[PDB]
Amino acid sequence: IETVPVKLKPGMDGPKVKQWPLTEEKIKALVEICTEMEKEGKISKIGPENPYNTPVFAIKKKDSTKWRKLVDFRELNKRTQDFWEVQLGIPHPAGLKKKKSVTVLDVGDAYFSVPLDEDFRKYTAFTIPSINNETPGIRYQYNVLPQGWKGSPAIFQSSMTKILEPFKKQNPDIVIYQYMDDLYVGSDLEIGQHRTKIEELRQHLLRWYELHPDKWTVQPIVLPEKDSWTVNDIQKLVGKLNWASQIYPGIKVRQLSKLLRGTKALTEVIPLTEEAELELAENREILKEPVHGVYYDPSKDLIAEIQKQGQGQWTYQIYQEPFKNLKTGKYARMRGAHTNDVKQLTEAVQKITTESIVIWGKTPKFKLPIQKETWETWWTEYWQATWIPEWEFVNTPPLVKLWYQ
Amino acid sequence: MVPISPIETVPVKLKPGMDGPKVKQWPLTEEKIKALVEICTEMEKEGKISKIGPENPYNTPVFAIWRKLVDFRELNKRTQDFWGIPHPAGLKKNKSVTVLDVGDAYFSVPLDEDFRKYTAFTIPSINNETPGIRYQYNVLPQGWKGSPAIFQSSMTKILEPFAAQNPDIVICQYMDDLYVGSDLEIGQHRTKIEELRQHLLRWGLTTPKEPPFLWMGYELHPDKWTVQPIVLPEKDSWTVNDIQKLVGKLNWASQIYPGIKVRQLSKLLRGTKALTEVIPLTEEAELELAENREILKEPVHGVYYDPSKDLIAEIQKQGQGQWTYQIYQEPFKNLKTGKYARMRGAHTNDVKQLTEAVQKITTESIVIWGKTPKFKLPIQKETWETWWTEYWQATWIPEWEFVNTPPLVKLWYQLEKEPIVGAETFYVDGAANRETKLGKAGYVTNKGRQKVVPLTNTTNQKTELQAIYLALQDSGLEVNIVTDSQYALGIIQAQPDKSESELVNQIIEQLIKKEKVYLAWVPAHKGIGGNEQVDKLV
Ligand SMILES: N#C/C=C/c1cc(Cl)cc(Oc2ccc(Cl)cc2OCCn2ccc(=O)[nH]c2=O)c1
Repeated sequence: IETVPVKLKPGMDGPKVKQWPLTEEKIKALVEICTEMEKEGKISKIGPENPYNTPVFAIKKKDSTKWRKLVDFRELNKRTQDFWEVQLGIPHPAGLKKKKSVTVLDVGDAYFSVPLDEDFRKYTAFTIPSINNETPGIRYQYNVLPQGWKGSPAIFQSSMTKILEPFKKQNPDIVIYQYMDDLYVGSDLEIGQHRTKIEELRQHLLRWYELHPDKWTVQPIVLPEKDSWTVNDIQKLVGKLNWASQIYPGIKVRQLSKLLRGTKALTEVIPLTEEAELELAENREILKEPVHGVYYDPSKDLIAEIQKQGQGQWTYQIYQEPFKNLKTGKYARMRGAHTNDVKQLTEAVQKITTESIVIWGKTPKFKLPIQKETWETWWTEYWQATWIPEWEFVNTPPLVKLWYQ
Repeated sequence: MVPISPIETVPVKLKPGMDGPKVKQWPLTEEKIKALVEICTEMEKEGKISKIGPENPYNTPVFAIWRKLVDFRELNKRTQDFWGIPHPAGLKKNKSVTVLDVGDAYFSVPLDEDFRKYTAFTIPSINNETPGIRYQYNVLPQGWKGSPAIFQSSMTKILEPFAAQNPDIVICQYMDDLYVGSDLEIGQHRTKIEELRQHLLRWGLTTPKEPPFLWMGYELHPDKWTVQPIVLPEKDSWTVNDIQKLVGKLNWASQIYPGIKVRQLSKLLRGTKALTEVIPLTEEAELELAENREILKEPVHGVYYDPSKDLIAEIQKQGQGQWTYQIYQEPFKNLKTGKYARMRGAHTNDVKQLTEAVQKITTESIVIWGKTPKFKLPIQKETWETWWTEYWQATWIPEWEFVNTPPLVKLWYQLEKEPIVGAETFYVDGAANRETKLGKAGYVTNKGRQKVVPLTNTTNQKTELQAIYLALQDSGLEVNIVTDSQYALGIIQAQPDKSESELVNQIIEQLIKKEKVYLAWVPAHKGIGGNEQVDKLV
């Protein structure tokens, strides 16, 4: 009910970021939405005296045909002063990833009940573009806490604590976490009882997505088991083991390479010796152990790499320093994406980001196997999430693709 | 006197830590001074400016060209920061279109009263025997940093209610002008234009061109649009500036005119920082510019946009990294046209370029028409299928169909996913000495076939490529090749159909002639038999 003063970093000016072109339907959607928000005092029109701008577009969430307004706050978020409160950086609920099940909710509606600091408002300015530059764009600024801003959950945090206070004391089996406009709820319960408890919590919030963290793991490196090996099979094996030797200490390929001696046809069957079998065995044993000295550093950045395996299959690795993997995984998910690579990639990026939010409490920086222009053209069409991560583009094909397959 | 509606000023500040500009006044001739005195007199009479005293330390220099000229550049530097032309092909066909240019645009809009003191200027007295006459602006100065933004914001503010009340008409605004249009009867249309002029007059904005309109390099006609005639400068000595100008004009003409090629002339401008130099031209460039003058012979027009019809885009491969496109809702009548040039790169293929062109056209179309056009592309459905399914990067094209207009984009070769049975297996290698630049490249096979070729003026990468190439030359229609080179494999896994390197192009030519090629990689120096670094190490 009273605005908490918000400032910027020491010497960072507010965001000026070009608005990208929007399709006619998204423009209309934003017009209707922003008109309704203008009536409700959530946003207000501004004049040329405001130089700052932040991009804006429109999305559609799951099971809903209603347009949602998405603002890209990345620039503002990084330029926004690092937010520390009386919470003092509340420690990430490391039990959240250990939970049987986790449900994600959209609490953004609440953020619009809290007024925004008057001096900071000028930094939230955005532009609704017009087709073919026929009329000047409609510019607004936020009078309240905008969704997508990192300052909004930080500010509303105390209120959120006071609201969730009764529910937390009632059942101390439940882990509650908050990231941006999304609220995560962990439980050990059963899906039906879980959903009834979710309805209970929702109507509990009214008076004021289903995930399974336990069903993931950290993927081991596997080697083939064959009765007969060809020259090609062994060559690939040696390649993969040599690659894995950057990961694990004691991998040794010499007795396997010893089989490849002489110049032979690729399809010729080569019987394994005793030394070679022993070596492959010791290598398997080595690969079964975890990776030596792998730690998470909250100060550093999370890096996510993604490879396209084809046929809807995608692989990914989340790491901080090279060849030390904090998490690795595979995404086969098929919903309506079968004919579109970019949609698949977008959904994959969303899922990986969500996993990362659950585990480390922060989004990683993606490296995408896609040209910049393709991604930048098509990604907003498939994006269902309130947040956005950082990303970059790898234009050189990785040799290591199959070794994760 | 009917009360005029007040125009609310826009609050304006300087940059933080900066103060207002202070600049000494330039000495002027007596005639200039008299002219300035007269002009400023009538301006003060009109209320546009006000006389001030010694209490204002700030001074902005002034000249007389009559017409008063105030130079705000310093004030512009110390003034704060303030917040793409419409394309004719995006305009919708209208039975009536009226143009209104508001006169005294900036002087009809008041200036923030606190900022006025910074606009202060001084007229020098005759023979410098008297204190100069002091003045300040009460309205938006001409040449001030914040004038256009404030003006257009005020204009939009004023225009809002009239537009909401008149859905049957559409009002576009560019800078100082309003372009109104409607499908109504000419009488009703002109009447509503009168009403609009009255509404603008209510706020104290004075308003008065008939087709064809000459606007921003274009020509607008009721049923059609084109570009103002393009003049290509003719001189025996072509300089860098002349090539920049020519490239600009040709790029400008390429929107309406199909088939414009800027590649040679733009290629001539690489790494040139200079103005006057005489640069020759290849026969390619000359024939290109001659063909450009050939395309510019009989002028062509674009049409306007009809929302009820599908938007179609068609692409042709022009050769040498060049692509051209047309956008139309109907056969033989183009909304507009254009071109795309491939990005700077070492290697490339047709499919990637086609994709990039599609993205470009998509973005442009979203800008102009607010939608994605349906594509007609010179590529088979099966080709695109194979390409995107087997490509390591994610890739997508929006809704499209195959049109057969050669040259067709195709996949020139495909590597096998598995080793070939019965095919000879070539283990290849190459190596070079860093200092002497001496190297060797060759292969050994399973059938006993071997080769080692010595090479001068080379490197490791080139000897590896050369090794692979040797394997391709000496082998049958089906072949297995084993390399330790991550560089070569990295090049081939990108699937170029063309390269800057001649060696890579030779390799490509070899791959094209092959029925089946399987390329396999192994780590170097791992003691993998058949892989010989020792033949090339000598
Ligand atoms: N100078 C200048 C004007 C420049 C100018 C600039 C722009 Cl952005 C638009 C414009 O005219 C139009 C204004 C408003 C509408 Cl709804 C359509 C228009 O169609 C344009 C197509 N058209 C053009 C002329 C004509 O007679 N009939 C017609 O339908 C004029």
